Amino acid sequence: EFRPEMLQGKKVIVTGASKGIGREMAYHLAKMGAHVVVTARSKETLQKVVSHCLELGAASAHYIAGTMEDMTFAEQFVAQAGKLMGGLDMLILNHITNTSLNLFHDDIHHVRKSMEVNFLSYVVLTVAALPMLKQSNGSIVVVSSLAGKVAYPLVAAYSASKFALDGFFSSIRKEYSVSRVNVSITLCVLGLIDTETAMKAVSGIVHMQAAPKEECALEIIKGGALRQEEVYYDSSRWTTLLIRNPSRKILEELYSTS
Amino acid sequence: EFRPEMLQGKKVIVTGASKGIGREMAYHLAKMGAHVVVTARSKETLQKVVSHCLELGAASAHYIAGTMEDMTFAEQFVAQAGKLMGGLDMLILNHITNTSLNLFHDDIHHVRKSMEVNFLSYVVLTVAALPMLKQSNGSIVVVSSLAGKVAYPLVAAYSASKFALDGFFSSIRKEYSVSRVNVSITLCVLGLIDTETAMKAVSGIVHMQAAPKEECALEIIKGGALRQEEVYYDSSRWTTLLIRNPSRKILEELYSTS
Ligand SMILES: NC(=O)c1ccc[n+]([C@@H]2O[C@H](COP(=O)([O-])OP(=O)(O)OC[C@H]3O[C@@H](n4cnc5c(N)ncnc54)[C@H](OP(=O)(O)O)[C@@H]3O)[C@@H](O)[C@H]2O)c1
Ligand SMILES: NC(=O)c1ccc[n+]([C@@H]2O[C@H](COP(=O)([O-])OP(=O)(O)OC[C@H]3O[C@@H](n4cnc5c(N)ncnc54)[C@H](OP(=O)(O)O)[C@@H]3O)[C@@H](O)[C@H]2O)c1
Ligand SMILES: CCc1nc([C@H]2CCCO2)c(C(=O)N[C@@H]2[C@@H]3C[C@@H]4C[C@H]2C[C@@](O)(C4)C3)s1
Ligand SMILES: CCc1nc([C@H]2CCCO2)c(C(=O)N[C@@H]2[C@@H]3C[C@@H]4C[C@H]2C[C@@](O)(C4)C3)s1
Repeated sequence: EFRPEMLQGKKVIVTGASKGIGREMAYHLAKMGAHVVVTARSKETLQKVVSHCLELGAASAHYIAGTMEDMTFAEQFVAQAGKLMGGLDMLILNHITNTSLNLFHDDIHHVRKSMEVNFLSYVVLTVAALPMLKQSNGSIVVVSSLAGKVAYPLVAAYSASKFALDGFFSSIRKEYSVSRVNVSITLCVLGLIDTETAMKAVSGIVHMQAAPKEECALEIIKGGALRQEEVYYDSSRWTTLLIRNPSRKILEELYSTS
Repeated sequence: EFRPEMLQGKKVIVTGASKGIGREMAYHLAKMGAHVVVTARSKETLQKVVSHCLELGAASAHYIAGTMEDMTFAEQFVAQAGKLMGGLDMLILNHITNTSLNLFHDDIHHVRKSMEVNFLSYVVLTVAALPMLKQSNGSIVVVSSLAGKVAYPLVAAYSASKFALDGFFSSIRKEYSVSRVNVSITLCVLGLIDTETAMKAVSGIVHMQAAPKEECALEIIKGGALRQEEVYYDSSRWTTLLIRNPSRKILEELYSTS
């Protein structure tokens, strides 16, 4: 029941939108006629994305350059982006810190930096965005991974940050449901996707089929527009059948009902 | 299968061992004739734990006081504990930052502090302990929560840190399966426990049956001794059945190739 018209004139933020899945989401939103504000560290790459977004038919497109390692940048970013659009309908949280497939050695540094960038910056962005999202009865879209639901070797710091996202965002979704805050939260569980980053990282190490980044970007936007609690997107139909955790839903509902 | 004799003469670190579950674990290990090193911030409270451990029959008992907000203290603590005992067989990670039941609003200070103390310091402690645990084919015991596997309101920052523990420690367990490091990792999934902190925190907010802290503590040591991947301890039989995620283990084992 998704309709591309669900996004026309909507005010959307997309993080990590200079390349990969983030860039594909900005292009999709542009084609749907949304107002977009994209962010990443590369000002030059973001300018090119914003230009193609206006070409594609966006109601408006702007960018704000900076690092999500900086919590002051994150807080101010949401305010600046909201002031540029005159509100906020959907917050798409998609950036991560650069990571590789390697065994955990003595890297507290990569663990701390992955936690600050992949998890804490998302919380700061939410807190900053929530007054406008409350006014619009908007949506928060949190891009995660299969490695955020299940254990795989070579991605320990990454997995920790992605598991932290589920814990945080699913707990506040329960709070919003009980306090009657009509701000939806969509957690996106993605399998391996064919971005230049993933294809380089995975070469000669992993032998899995990667899914198309364009289709993946559209499935995230659909999830958010339909206010779905979770989106599952993987190349395998077998993997997609096993990802759902019905016991967790019963365990949550047992507490919820009583 | 378990025998208390499995802990006799074992060299064990217990963090957050001045009260609650941590103190009860130190007491059980002491009765079992283990060597124990306890930590927490209160030197006066730890002294009383050390005294009673000797009275109970510990092979040796020592305390080191400090805050796990200090990563330098965490590193130095393991090294000092190791010297005190002449090695290390088991590392029990149990401390958390002080937490109360509250709806999340704008407390990034509590989010960051929960991630630093409940998750980051566990990693730091693990890195510092790994050479000794590798040499003794030791064990890492990670105290988590049902809120570290499932979503509940009033504990967002807390849940994120416990979910982060699962992601990190379960990913490293898969890595030890490839490098064949003989260090076991036990994640303990606990329901509400009758500790003084929890009874005061739930008062007038939540109505749930708490399980006993003495049996909780023993159940944790037993899972550590038997090198189990997960320990489940909850007052309900239904919830104990539902905490297992068999789709996750299929998804993980189906990946365990290449
Ligand atoms: N591709 C996959 O296989 C896969 C699988 C599962 C989940 N996912 C998830 O999908 C999302 C995007 O993945 P992707 O492959 O499309 O990534 P990507 O192509 O490498 O893009 C990452 C984006 O984040 C930005 N970024 C990097 N460091 C940053 C920082 N410190 N501050 C702010 N922004 C930063 C990058 O731009 P700058 O370098 O200019 O800052 C870029 O715009 C991530 O959350 C990822 O975990 C991907
Ligand atoms: N009780 C429950 O219902 C329950 C349920 C599920 C899971 N758990 C888990 O079980 C574990 C123990 O819980 P508990 O209820 O027994 O806790 P507790 O009685 O409140 O004890 C917490 C311990 O951590 C220490 N601590 C606090 N802050 C610290 C810091 N900054 N640095 C170092 N140490 C610190 C405390 O002593 P000082 O204040 O002197 O430092 C104390 O020794 C935790 O991991 C908790 O998440 C408990
Ligand atoms: C199929 C299940 C998944 N495994 C991985 C993991 C486990 C094995 C391979 O990837 C996933 C994942 O999220 N990979 C990301 C890609 C590849 C790597 C690691 C992570 C972040 C990246 O930037 C680099 C994009 S999803
Ligand atoms: C059985 C499901 C659980 N709910 C909670 C949650 C949801 C409602 C009650 O606690 C659990 C939990 O881990 N509680 C802890 C107690 C009570 C509070 C919060 C947390 C940390 C404490 O120090 C204070 C001990 S386990």
